[PDB]
This record gives sequence, C-alpha cells and structure tokens, in this order.
Amino acid sequence: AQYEDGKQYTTLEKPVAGAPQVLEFFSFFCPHCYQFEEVLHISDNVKKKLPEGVKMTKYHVNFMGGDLGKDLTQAWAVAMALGVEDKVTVPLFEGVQKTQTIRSASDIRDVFINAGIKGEEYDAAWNSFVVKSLVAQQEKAAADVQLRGVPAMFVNGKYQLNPQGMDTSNMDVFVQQYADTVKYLSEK
Repeated sequence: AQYEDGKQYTTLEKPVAGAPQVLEFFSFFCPHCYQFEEVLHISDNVKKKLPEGVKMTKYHVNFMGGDLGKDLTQAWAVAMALGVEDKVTVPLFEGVQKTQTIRSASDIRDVFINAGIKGEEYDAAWNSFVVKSLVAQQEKAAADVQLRGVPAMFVNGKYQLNPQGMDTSNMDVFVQQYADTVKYLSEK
C-alpha cells in the first residue's frame, strides 16, 4: 500500500483508550521540536488538513533538561491553563535553544511577563491545583505510550507518526507528507 505500518507510522503494541484524537509531545530542549515549531510549523499544517471537530492536544515532557525540564512542563501547564500557548512558545524555544537566557524558573517566568501575563496571574496559576492536575495529565499521557523520544505525535491512541521514513530534501514536501499521514490515520 501507499501508507504502510512501519513506514510513515508505527502501530502501538498497546493501544491507549480514551486518548486525545491528535496528541503531540515536545520539549523546549528538543532540537527537532524547535524546527517543528519555528521552521516547519507542523502543528499548524496538521490542523489545516484535519476535519471539523478534531481537537489537537500538545504536551510537554520531563525527560530532557533535568530540573529545568520539569519547570518547563509546569510552565506549559500554566500556558494551557491561561490559554497563552501561542504567546510563549516561540520565546521559550528561543530562550532555551537560541539565546540560552533561560536557566531558572525565574527566567521562564520572565518570558510570560514580557508576553503580557501579569505577575500575580502567573504566580497564582503556577501554584494552583488546576495546574498540578494539568502537569499530572501531561505525565500520564506520556507514561501511557512509553515515551522516550520527542517530537512525537500519536493519532487516536493507536498510531505513532514516523517522520524518519518521509523525505527530507524538501522541507515543504516533508510537512505535507506528515500532515497527509495524520489525516489518513485520522480517517482510519
């Protein structure tokens, strides 16, 4: 066939029930994740090819960057709670990987302040049980799929994207193959 298990995707030996429809995992420490966000705009192109009513979920992971990695997972929970993902994603990536000006929780917080989230509002969220539960959700989702690498995308808790088996000569062609594969898996 044109789409083949073990080629553009792999199938989970242990499918995950009640999973988000499109589930993406990333780390702000992850170099291909940076590319996926700033150069390729994967999430956005996948969305444009998904049907009506399909929600996309994106979670941060702990297993890169040690203590700061965990802070980032909590900060991402804050972004999700406040709905400010689209305002902090780029400066968090650049602060970690480009300028390397993010070295502490306080430096993460600065990114949010500069993005216009108020101090009182950020700290309140940071310490909230709603954010604690949101951290727990990110951890559980990654645990459920035995996750040891990012970037990762899972469709319906059964299929996992396999970008190593797509062409990389053309950046644009790669993105469409990726997005088209997600759509195919989605209709499966």
